[PDB]
This record gives sequence, structure tokens and C-alpha cells, in this order.
Amino acid sequence: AKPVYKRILLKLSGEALQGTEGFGIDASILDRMAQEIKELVELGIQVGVVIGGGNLFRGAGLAKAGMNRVVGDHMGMLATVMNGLAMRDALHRAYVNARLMSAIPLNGVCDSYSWAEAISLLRNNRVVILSAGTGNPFFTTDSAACLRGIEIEANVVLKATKVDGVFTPTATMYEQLTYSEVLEKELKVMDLAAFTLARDHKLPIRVFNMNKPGALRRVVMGEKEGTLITE
Amino acid sequence: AKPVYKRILLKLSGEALQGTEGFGIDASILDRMAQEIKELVELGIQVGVVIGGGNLFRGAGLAKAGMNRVVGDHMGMLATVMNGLAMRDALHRAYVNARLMSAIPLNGVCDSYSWAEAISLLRNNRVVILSAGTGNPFFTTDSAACLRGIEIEANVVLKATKVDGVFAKDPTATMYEQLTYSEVLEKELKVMDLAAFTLARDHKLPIRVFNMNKPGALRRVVMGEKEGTLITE
Amino acid sequence: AKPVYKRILLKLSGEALQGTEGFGIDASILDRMAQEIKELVELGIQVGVVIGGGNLFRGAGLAKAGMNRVVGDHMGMLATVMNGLAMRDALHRAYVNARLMSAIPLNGVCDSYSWAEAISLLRNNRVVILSAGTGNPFFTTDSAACLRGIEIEANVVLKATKVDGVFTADPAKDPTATMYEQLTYSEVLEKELKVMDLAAFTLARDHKLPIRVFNMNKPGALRRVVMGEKEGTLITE
Amino acid sequence: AKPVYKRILLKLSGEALQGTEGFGIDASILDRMAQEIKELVELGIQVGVVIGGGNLFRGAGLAKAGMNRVVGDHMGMLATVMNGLAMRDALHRAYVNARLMSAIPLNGVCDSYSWAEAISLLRNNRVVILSAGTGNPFFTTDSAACLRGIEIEANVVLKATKVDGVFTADPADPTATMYEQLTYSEVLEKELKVMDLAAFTLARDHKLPIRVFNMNKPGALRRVVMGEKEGTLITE
Amino acid sequence: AKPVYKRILLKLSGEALQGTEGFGIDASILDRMAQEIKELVELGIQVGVVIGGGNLFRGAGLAKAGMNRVVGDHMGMLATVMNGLAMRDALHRAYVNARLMSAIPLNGVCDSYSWAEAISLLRNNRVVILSAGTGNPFFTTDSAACLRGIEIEANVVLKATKVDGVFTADPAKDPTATMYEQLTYSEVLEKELKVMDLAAFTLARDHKLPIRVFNMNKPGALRRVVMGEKEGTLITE
Amino acid sequence: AKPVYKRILLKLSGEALQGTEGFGIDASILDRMAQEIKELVELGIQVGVVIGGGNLFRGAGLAKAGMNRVVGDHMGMLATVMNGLAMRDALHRAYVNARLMSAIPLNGVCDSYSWAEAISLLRNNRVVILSAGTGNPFFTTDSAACLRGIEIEANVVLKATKVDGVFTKDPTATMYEQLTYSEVLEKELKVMDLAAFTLARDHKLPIRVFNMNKPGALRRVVMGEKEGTLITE
Ligand SMILES: Nc1nc2c(ncn2[C@@H]2O[C@H](COP(=O)(O)OP(=O)(O)OP(=O)(O)O)[C@@H](O)[C@H]2O)c(=O)[nH]1
Ligand SMILES: Nc1nc2c(ncn2[C@@H]2O[C@H](COP(=O)(O)OP(=O)(O)OP(=O)(O)O)[C@@H](O)[C@H]2O)c(=O)[nH]1
Ligand SMILES: Nc1nc2c(ncn2[C@@H]2O[C@H](COP(=O)(O)OP(=O)(O)OP(=O)(O)O)[C@@H](O)[C@H]2O)c(=O)[nH]1
Ligand SMILES: Nc1nc2c(ncn2[C@@H]2O[C@H](COP(=O)(O)OP(=O)(O)OP(=O)(O)O)[C@@H](O)[C@H]2O)c(=O)[nH]1
Ligand SMILES: Nc1nc2c(ncn2[C@@H]2O[C@H](COP(=O)(O)OP(=O)(O)OP(=O)(O)O)[C@@H](O)[C@H]2O)c(=O)[nH]1
Ligand SMILES: Nc1nc2c(ncn2[C@@H]2O[C@H](COP(=O)(O)OP(=O)(O)OP(=O)(O)O)[C@@H](O)[C@H]2O)c(=O)[nH]1
Repeated sequence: AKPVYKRILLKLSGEALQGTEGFGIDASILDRMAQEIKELVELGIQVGVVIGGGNLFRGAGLAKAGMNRVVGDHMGMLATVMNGLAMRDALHRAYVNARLMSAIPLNGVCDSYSWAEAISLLRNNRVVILSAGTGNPFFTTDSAACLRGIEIEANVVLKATKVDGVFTPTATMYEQLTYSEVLEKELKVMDLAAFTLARDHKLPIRVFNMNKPGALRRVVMGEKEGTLITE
Repeated sequence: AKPVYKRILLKLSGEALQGTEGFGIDASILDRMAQEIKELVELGIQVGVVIGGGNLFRGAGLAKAGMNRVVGDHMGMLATVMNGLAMRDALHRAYVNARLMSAIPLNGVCDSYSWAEAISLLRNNRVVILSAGTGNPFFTTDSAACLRGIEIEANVVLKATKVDGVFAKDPTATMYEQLTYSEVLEKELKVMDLAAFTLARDHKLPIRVFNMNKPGALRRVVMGEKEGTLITE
Repeated sequence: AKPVYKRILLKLSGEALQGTEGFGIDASILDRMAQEIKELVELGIQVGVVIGGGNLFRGAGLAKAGMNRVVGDHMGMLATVMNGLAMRDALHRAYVNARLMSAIPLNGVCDSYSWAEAISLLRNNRVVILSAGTGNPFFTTDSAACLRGIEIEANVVLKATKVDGVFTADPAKDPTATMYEQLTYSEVLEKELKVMDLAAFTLARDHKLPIRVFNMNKPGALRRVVMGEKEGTLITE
Repeated sequence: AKPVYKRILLKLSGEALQGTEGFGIDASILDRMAQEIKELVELGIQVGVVIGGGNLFRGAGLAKAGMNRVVGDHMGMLATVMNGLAMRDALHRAYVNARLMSAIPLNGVCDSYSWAEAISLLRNNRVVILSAGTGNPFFTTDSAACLRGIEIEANVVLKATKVDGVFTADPADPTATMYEQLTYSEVLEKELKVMDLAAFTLARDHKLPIRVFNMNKPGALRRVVMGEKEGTLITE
Repeated sequence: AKPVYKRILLKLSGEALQGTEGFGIDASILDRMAQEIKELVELGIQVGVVIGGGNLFRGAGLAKAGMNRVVGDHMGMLATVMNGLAMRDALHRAYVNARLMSAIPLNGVCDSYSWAEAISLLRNNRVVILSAGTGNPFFTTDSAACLRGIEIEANVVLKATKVDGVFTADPAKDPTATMYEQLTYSEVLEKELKVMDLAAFTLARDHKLPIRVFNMNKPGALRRVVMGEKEGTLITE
Repeated sequence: AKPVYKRILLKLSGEALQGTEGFGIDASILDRMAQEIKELVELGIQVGVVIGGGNLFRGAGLAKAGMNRVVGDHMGMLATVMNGLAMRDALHRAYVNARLMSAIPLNGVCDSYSWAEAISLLRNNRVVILSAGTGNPFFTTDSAACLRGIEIEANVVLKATKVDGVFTKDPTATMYEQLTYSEVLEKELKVMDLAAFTLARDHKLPIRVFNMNKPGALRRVVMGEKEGTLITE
């Protein structure tokens, strides 16, 4: 089997790592995800991963209590590094070479993000996990995925979601769209600022379903899974 | 009254900020804690706080799955910074001046720990929250509390726990009122991690174990009044 | 009068500091700008400034030659710090207290950005210059201005431009072009008006950060924008 | 032929990258410089480059207006990093492996200078570009080239200039002639303008050979390396 | 023979590098030590070294004069980096690949400690010297050796000392004195034996990190400790 | 009296802190030096100090053994920070406000050098100790003193030496009283490293060479009185 992508940026939601309790990190659901990535690696795909922090930091309640927006996003930012930290470990236990990089330098914990060092690592069959989003508050994990995606010169961003693509009860799942077509039809693919970044840099986005078994493997094979977004 | 301590290091367990769900940060339980600290500040006490990360990172399950011990502690270390981040915010919302410092520099998020800058801040009626423990793995939050306690030249470390001192599971027990470092090792009592305890002992840093859940217990511990156990020599 | 803003984020284009030669930094055009800011400070306004790097780095030619986009923006990012560096100096020579902060820490050159430290400095009658944009490539100086603006809790972002606000059409080329006085984020997207980069605009919209586009070349226009008087366009909702 | 140098430190003036407009970076003048370096690399030479910032920051006018000297030099320092940034990119587009290092750490932009990491990189056929001078103000780009040159244990510093070596008299004074070799003592004695005195002292005290040559003279660089007689050499 | 250890953490006292004058660094005593390590490297052992700073900073006199304890330990911390700096150099002169890492980042001098980068380097036949202890004051070099030892996943910590192991009672002031050969963490606390600082010891115990106390002065003792042969005391459980 | 200098950069040799044993740091010789500086502070002088590392690192022997020159200078660089560390402490024990800055950032130990932050500190009656020289190898402590001197806009660099100024080991020798940069190069006099000297010359930074051992000599150099040699133009 051959893949239509040599280098991808896989974007996970923090919740993707949640267990039944609807929070934290579930070891098995995580090792499962490590294996899915091990496949992509073995198919010769260079994999950058960007994780969110929703499973470790909600903070909707703290926002309600009046918590400063910036401080809130800094907490989420750290949350994403815990997830990345866990994922890098999960991969090493799956005998996959992996590095964790952080937008916010964390001395002794993981190396600081460098677009160049990331490319170098990906070219050496290292999975590169990219943490702490953009380094700034008020930017979604999507924004970070696209920014990183563009920097590391990925062929595509794979937004792993709970839904099986972009949908028009009835109607139908789109199969392909354009950046213009998505704005025009007012479809919810991702945060508008993140979307603009991908559009302006002609970075293809594939929305798919991480829960649909082997869906990831298929998205890479080029096969029709979820929606693709290009132009 | 008059506080018998001009500078204390209050050590909280991460769980201290947990809600009913037994995880995360509960806004009300947190703002409550900010208020308790606002009191100590208003009494003219200089307050350093050291928080753990247990409420945000358990990772006993990940350890079970074979997660590297170092990576595990690094996750907890970050966890403690989220708690500190939350607490600093909670205090500013209670109109208390507060700084967050981290053993691991976090550019743009909070300033890097400096024993000197910490003292300077405490002397300016800033509550100083100390995050990311010692900066190293394999050191308990207790160890960090003592280390920081000694560095900032605190008069005492207040270990806030769920129990009312050193002794509701056996009808045959009695709360100590004061002990010595030697007396605690000898009687094999569980005050805190042994490495942490040694650090306090060797630097003659008094430890007060008390009950954060017992209302006003904190206020009392400071007044000098008899609350929980004291440990000196 | 009385300024309707206690804290503003003034966003300058790098070119704003250009001389006649259309590049670099012109000492007099810079000292003038320092004076304009000295006024706002004296009126008791807390001033954050965000500068671009267009006057020091073009690099359209290098992009044409195939230069990597990231590297290009990093060069621009450094460019903005040179401008900030020059501006902080110009202000100290105008006896205005000023700090330079950078999104990319520059040991010994200026302090690293911290939203908190920025607020603290503004509250102490320091002009805070914010350099190196967002710290990332592919983000405009506008994006940086809004992001910083929201972080330091500014009341408004003042986009200083060469035009006197937002026009129904273009003024410099069309005699039917007239000037809006106020718009809404929705109204700007709907009427497809060019206020600023879309990503930057979304940031301001989602955080209800008012934007005032005005003309830095129109003498005293800055002073007026602050007085609340009608200068250029305002954008709120 | 065979290069008489295994490791050199090439020192460029920022202006070396200027276009016709007398400022900025000209893509073509830069890509040709990348190609000149690609040659040295494929001759098996280890190349460290030190660039100035004159093309991106003049600031004589701002000095005149009273700008603080330190701030001025910090601006130039950043300027050199922009040049280095451009040069590293130019080399990668010429399929030459290259790293940018900065005396002032720049998180995420390029790695921090380390004399040791520099040598390691040079030994792996990486061109190592060294930016932000010495990290300090009041030190010329020449000073940085010598300092770096000594640190990375280069065999020679190649000061690329607009003139074809050191002349008995001012070239652009029709009665001038070109030296072929001098000594540090001979240069101070004859009061010749090779480079800033502080920089020169550094090279002298560490017996670091300096070759002044003409970057505009085609293939002059290739020749300086071959050992052939181009511009002036300075040793002892 | 065959080394019973694939990765060790060798802990030296700063004094280990002292000359006759009882201070500083003696080139020959250092090059000697570099050679001992070159052996371990050639036997295929991955070697992490942790050095103290006692030879370069005493400061008992400054403590006496009232010097702040923290400041004192920071001076010692820097001291250890000077030793590590010297040792890395000594090894390169012995044609041994070696990296210096510091708990306190030292831009341009050596790279910052990273448990992961340390392991990577050891796996590439680099000797990894670990400096500045734990990065904190009030922690002994022993504590640093154990912490590092655990982090880099060493099989054993080799505490090189002036004595030939752990003794029941002093061997030169008692004829019935028999140097232990093996102990347990519990056995050492129980018998109240001085192996190392209590905090450091607890760290090794809780992580089941074997400790071998031996004599660096006894020629070839190091080589033997590694061979598995019975030199000095071992401490496990 | 009235000091003819509002801001000075005092350059000490590391050896200046040596005891009888000819190495290390002698507590009393150090506290003595702290007091001399306390005076200058009390006279309203802003004091920047630059210390060398000779007392803590010789390394002529290690150079002889083939040690890399860079590594050697890095060791000395660290040495200077130990001295500065000791001096900052000595000053706080003499109730003098003092900050330590390093050309090489040392997280948690002391703050990173910033020419601006240095000036700010000096203007707030802080003695500012400047460590790790220029941050680079192959630069003398003199070079660092001048560079720092120029950056912090000092009026003068006071090179404290063992000799009482610049002299014409001789029966026939007279102490100069004032020279010029040109006059010093011309007469081939040993004031300081040539690179360092050039820096001071090109920036018209006055240098006063004097004798730290001559009691009250420092106090006098500041009063404007004739002590050791002055070098200007
Ligand atoms: N169990 C575990 N080991 C780790 C982890 N991170 C680093 N290591 C160990 O440290 C070694 C070096 O890790 P890296 O920083 O990734 O360096 P590397 O040479 O690129 O090794 P790989 O990236 O794993 O291929 C790894 O091979 C592991 O032995 C982790 O997250 N979990
Ligand atoms: N809501 C909120 N605001 C913060 C927080 N941290 C900093 N700030 C804001 O940023 C300003 C600067 O904060 P600091 O860096 O702590 O400096 P400061 O002058 O000591 O401010 P205080 O600690 O309140 O005295 C504060 O006055 C607040 O307005 C936080 O955690 N939550
Ligand atoms: N000429 C000039 N001097 C500067 C500049 N930056 C700092 N300084 C010097 O540094 C002193 C204070 O440094 P700052 O970084 O501004 O810190 P500060 O404590 O806020 O001092 P001020 O902002 O000037 O009130 C000033 O008095 C200047 O002498 C600059 O950009 N240009
Ligand atoms: N276009 C461009 N690409 C760069 C630049 N710097 C790094 N890269 C890319 O990032 C990858 C990693 O390069 P580096 O991290 O700088 O170092 P490296 O391991 O020596 O990689 P190479 O130099 O390409 O062999 C390179 O292969 C380039 O594709 C640059 O300045 N311009
Ligand atoms: N004399 C001396 N040279 C050094 C020292 N450290 C680094 N170097 C030089 O810098 C080169 C690179 O050393 P490293 O930074 O350790 O990189 P490396 O690839 O691990 O090189 P090795 O350690 O020799 O394997 C060495 O080959 C030496 O030439 C040192 O401490 N002393
Ligand atoms: N013993 C000792 N204490 C120090 C030293 N440095 C800082 N401290 C303590 O930490 C406090 C803060 O020091 P700084 O960082 O210099 O802050 P500061 O506001 O400038 O305070 P001072 O300089 O001491 O007036 C001091 O008041 C001392 O009590 C030192 O070198 N030795």
C-alpha cells in the first residue's frame, strides 16, 4: 500500500485522549493512538502531531468566575504540553522514535520548537509532537496545526474529529470543498483565523473521524474518507 | 491578635483545589482559598505558596502502562504550574497582589524562580506562588515546600492536609501537639516524604501540619494558637 | 480636553519611519513621532506601540528568488525589533519613560514580552513598545497589534495608516470615495472593506476590541483620535 | 587544484549583499555569493561565514540625532542576523547544508552560538554562518570574524573587501601598489589600514592569518583558497 | 572480561582532581582520570560523570563570616561546572568523545541538561559530564549523582571515594575490621552507616538504584568494580 | 568633600580577593573591600564593579597540558561569577544594596546583564557587580571593564592594581600623573591590554590606575585628589 502524502500534520483534540470519565488521559485509548501513528510511520510517512489540552483543562467554570482570558489560555497551553509529553512517551513504548517540541521553551522537559529542527527530525523518521500551540493565547489548536503544518511544509493537515467529515438528519457528507466554497456555504470546518491561514498558504485540510477504525490509514492511502479541502 | 510568623511558606496539595468530581480546579473552592490567603496578607504576613499537581495529573494509570517515571513527574511539574497560574489569578480577583514563579522558566507566562526575587516580592506584600516544584523529577511537593521555605527564609512551612495534625479510622489515637525531627523519625510517624523531612530538619525549618478543611484553622495556626502539630528543634 | 481612552495600542507600519529615500529610519520623522507619543503620555494615556518592519525589510525580491517564507518573516520579525529599538531610544531622548519588549527573547538587548509585565509598565507611565510581532511567521503586524491589544487590555487599537480612514471607495484614485465614520465587524466583512488582514480582524472582532483607522500624516490627527473627536473610522460592536 | 586551507572564516561586509539601490539584500547578488561558497564547500573546505549589517542598518543619521551608541550597535547586531538568515536560506536553495548561529540566542529562529557546536557542524560539511557579531556593542564585524575564526580554529580569516588587497597608498592616489604579504608588526609599523585595531590585535596575538582580497574580482575567492596569489596575506 | 554494567553514573568528589597543594585542578591527576574513563568507554560502557566542586570552592571560611547559605551553594554549583569543563577537555585530549551538560543553562559554554539528550549522547559512545548538581542549593553532589543516575537510567552509581568501601569500624584503628561487601538500603540505615547524605540515599533507595562505594586511589579499582569483581561495597535491594 | 565622579566603573583583579595562601577568597580582605565600596556609595557615587577570576582559576598549568584556550577562558569566566557572587553577598552584609549581573545568563543565580538595567540599578543606589566579563573568550577583564564602563556611561574606569600608578624594577623611575591615550601608546607604557585600551581610547573613557593596597587611595581617587595615574584625551 502506498500513501499520497509523504509528510502530514495530524491535529488531535485534547479530548481525543479522554477516557470514559470524560477527562484526563486514558492509557489504553492513548496506546491505541500511538499504534495508529506507528502505522503511518511504517508506511514511510513523516508525522507531525499537534495536540490540544481540552481533556486536561476545561476552565469554562473559571472563565465564568472571571478568570483572565490570557491566564486561561496559558493554562490550556501547558495542558497541551502534558498531552504531548504523554504521547511522546506512548510512542517510545511502541518503539516509535518521537520528539516533543514546545512553543514555550521548557528547559530539561523537551526541546524548544524550531521549524527547521522539526523538519530535520521528521526526515529522520522521528514523529514530531508540537506542543503549547502557537505560544500565544487567543489562538485555537487548529490555528497551531495550520501554522505548524505550513512551517514544517506538510502536504496536508489531518483534523481528527468526532464527526465523519463536513456535512451539508438528512442531506449528505461533502467529499471535497474549496476554501472559498467553505466560507461561502458558511460551513464549520475550523476557527476562521486558522482556516484563513491554511487558505492563504494553500494547505490542504482533511477532516475525518478518528473513531472510525482505520479511517486514519485510509485518509493517508488517498482513499475517500471524510472531507478534503483544497484550492 | 498578633501573628507569631512574619513569613510563612504554605504548602498545598493539588487536590486541595479539587471540586466534587475529584479532579480539576473548582472555582469556588479556589476563591475560598484565595480569601484565606487574603487574610494572612492583611494580618501583615508574607506568604509564599507551593502547590502540587495531583488534581490535574494522576498518572498512576500511565505509570502502570509503563510510562517513564521522569516524563510522569514532568507532567506533574507542569500540572503544578497550572494550579499556580489559577491561584495567582484567583488572588488578583481578590485584590491581593501576587506573583507566580516557576522552577522551569516559562517565557511570557510567569517569571523564573529566583530565591532573591521571591524575598523581594514577599517584602512588598506580594503573595509569591512557587511552581514546578524543585525543577527536578523524583522530588515531592513537600520537598519543594521545604527547599523554597529555606531559600526564602520562611519562619515555618504550613503543610495543609486533610487530617488535623499528626496522630477517624481507629478509635485509639491521639493528636500530638509538638514533636521534634528526631522524635518523628524515632516514633516512625508519617509527616512527609523522608527526603523532604531531612531537608527541613537539617535547616531547622519548623513544620506545622494542620487541616485546611477545618474552618479558620489556617488563621489560628498563624495566631500561634494550638492547631494541628508543630515540628521543631 | 479629556481623552476617551485610558490605554491604547498604537499600531505603526514600519514604513511610518521611512525617510525620503523610501527605506530605513529617518531621525527627524522618528523624533516627530516620539513627540506625538509624548503628548498622549502627558494626557495621562497609557501607550503600547506595535511597529512593523517594512522600512527595514522588503524581501519581495528575495521571495521572488525563492526564499523560504518562514525565513522571510523571521527577517521581518527582527526588522520590527530594530524599529522598536530605535523608537524606545527616540522616546528616552524626548524624556519619555519607555520599555522595549520582544516576542522573541533577546538577552541583554530588551526584555522578553510578558502580558503582565507590559500592563505593569503601562500603569507606571511607561510607553511599552512591543516588537517581533506575535513571535510567529505568517502573522501580520496587524495581528500582533490586536493580540497585544487584547492581552494588555487596551481600550482601542489605533491603526495609523497613510489614508484618512475607511472609504466606500479609494480616495487617492476615485472622487466618489467617501469616508465612513463608524462601522461594525459584521458591517466590514459584509461590505467587503479592507481594514486589515482577515485573521487579525477576526481576533479584534471576537474580543470586541475597537479599531480606529486614521491618518498619521494628518497633523494632530492622533491627538484628536484620542480626544474622542471624529477622525478616521471607528470599528466596534 | 588543492586548497591550502581546510577551514576558513570568510568575513563579509553587510554591503556585500547590497543591490544597485545601495541598501537591502539583492537576491541575485546573494545567490551568486551562495554559489561562490558552494564551490569552497565542494572543494572540501569547511566554511564559517561572518556577515555585517551595514546594508540593512546605516544609522549614521540616527547617531547624529543623538541615538545612544549601544542601542545603535544593537540594531546593527540584529541587522547582521537578518543577513545571516538570508544567507543560510540562499545556501539551502543552492543545495548546500548550512546552519545559522547567533551570539544572541534567538529562540526558534536559529541556534545559539557555541564554539564547539560550530566546529562539529563545520566537520559535517555544514557551512556555519555566525551572526550578531561578538554579542557586544563597540566591536566591529572584523573583531567578530577574528574572534570566531580563533574559536572555530580556522586556518585563515578571509576579509572580503571592495579593494584588491592592501596598497602602499590609497587606491582610489594613482601612485599605489599592492603588497603580497605582510606581518602584524609590519602592518602596525607602516600604519596600514587592514582592519579595526582591536580586531587586528586579536588576530595577531593568536597568530591568525588574514587574507584581504576583492570579492568583486571574479573567482578571486576560489584563487585565495587555492593558495594562488590574490590580495594580501598577513602572518607571523 | 565482560562488564556487568552497560551504563554507569560515576560520581567524583571535586577534591578528586586536587593536586598536592590541596586545591585547584592538577593536570596530571586529571589526565590520569580521563584515561581511567577512556578504559570504561573502550569496554563498551556508557559513562555519565557527576563532579563536585570542593577543590575549587571551600567557603567554610565564608560561611563562618556569615555568607548566605544559598549564595554559598551557588558558588559551589559554578565550581562543579569548572571541573566538568576541565574534565570534558581532558577527555577530548584523550580522544574520547565527551559532552558537558549543566543543570543551569550556560549559553555558549556547554549545553543545558536534558535527561533525554543525556541518554541519546551516552548511546552514541559519548561520555556525558553532568554539572551544576541538581540546579538547586542544599543538595549534595551525591544527591545529584543519584538523581542523574535515575534519570539517565544508569545501572549503578559509582561513588568514588578515598576509602575502600564501607567499614564496620575503621580498619587502621581496628584489626577485626572487615569492609562490608554488600548491604541493603535498609541494612545501611539500620546499622547507621555513613554511605552518603541521607536525602541522596533515600532517592537511590526509593528507585532501587545500586550504589557502589569504592576507592579511586586504588589503581585499577574502577576497572574492577565494572568487571563485577568484588571491590568496595555494593548496596542494593 | 565632593567627588568629581558621579558614576564610576571599578575594575578589580580576581587576586585582589586572595588571602595569604595566594588563592581563593579571604573573608576579611573581602569585607574590607566591601567597606571601601560602602564609602563610595555613601558619598553618593554610583558604583559598577567588574571582577576578574585569577584568584579562583589559574590554569596556566592546564594550558601547558594542552587545554583548549576557549575552555580555559570559560573556566575563568565562571570564576569571575563566583567572585562577583561573593562580593554581592559581602556588600549585603555591609548593608549596601547590590545586584550581580552576568554576561552569561545564570537562571536563579543572578540576573542577566543588560546595559539599561545596569544604569537603572546604579541610579537607585545599587552597587552593580558585572560578571563573566564580555561573555566571550580571549578578552581580558580590562576589556570587560571598559566595555561595561562605556555601556553604563561611567565617568571613569578605576583600574585597581598592586602598583601606585604608571611609572616611567628600576633606580630611575617616576610616577606619571596624567597621560593621553596617544601618549601611552607612543611611550609604550603598560597600562592595560591593547584591545581594552583601544576601546577606552575610541570612546574617550578616562582610566585611573591606582593602588588598592594604599589605604584610602580609592577614597582619594574619587575626591579628585592626585592618586595614581589618570589617562584622558
Ligand atoms: N520511555 C520513554 N523514554 C524516553 C522518552 N523520551 C526520551 N526517552 C529516552 O531517551 C532517548 C533519547 O530520546 P530523544 O530525545 O527522543 O533522542 P533520540 O536520539 O532522537 O531518540 P528517539 O527520538 O527516541 O529516536 C530515547 O531513545 C529514550 O530511551 C519518553 O518520553 N519515554
Ligand atoms: N486577572 C488576572 N490578572 C493578572 C494576573 N497576573 C497579572 N495580572 C495583571 O497584570 C498586572 C501585572 O501583574 P504582575 O506581573 O504580578 O505585576 P504587579 O505590579 O506586581 O501586579 P500585582 O501582583 O497585582 O501587584 C496585574 O496588576 C494584573 O492587572 C492573573 O493571574 N489574573
Ligand atoms: N538613549 C537611550 N537610553 C536608554 C535606552 N534604553 C535604556 N536606556 C537607559 O536606561 C535607563 C533606564 O533603563 P530602562 O530600560 O528604560 O528602565 P527604566 O527603569 O524604566 O528607566 P526609564 O524607562 O528610562 O525611566 C535610561 O535612563 C537610559 O539612560 C534607549 O533606548 N536609548
Ligand atoms: N529554505 C530554507 N530551508 C531551511 C532553512 N533552514 C533550515 N531549512 C530546512 O530545514 C531542514 C533542516 O535544516 P537545519 O535544521 O538548518 O540543519 P541540517 O540538519 O543541517 O539540515 P540541512 O542543512 O538541510 O542538511 C533543511 O533540510 C531545510 O530544508 C533556510 O534558511 N531556508
Ligand atoms: N580541547 C577541547 N576541544 C573541545 C572541547 N569541547 C569541544 N571541543 C572541540 O569541538 C568539537 C565538537 O565537540 P562536541 O561539542 O562535543 O560535539 P561532538 O560531535 O560530540 O564531538 P566529540 O565530543 O569529540 O564526539 C570537538 O571535536 C573538539 O574539537 C573541549 O572541552 N576541549
Ligand atoms: N545574604 C545575602 N542575601 C542576599 C543576597 N542577594 C540578595 N539577598 C537577599 O534577597 C533580597 C533581595 O535582593 P535583590 O535581588 O538585590 O533585591 P533588592 O530589592 O535590590 O534588595 P537589596 O539589593 O538587598 O536592597 C535582599 O534584601 C537580601 O535579603 C546576597 O548576595 N547575600
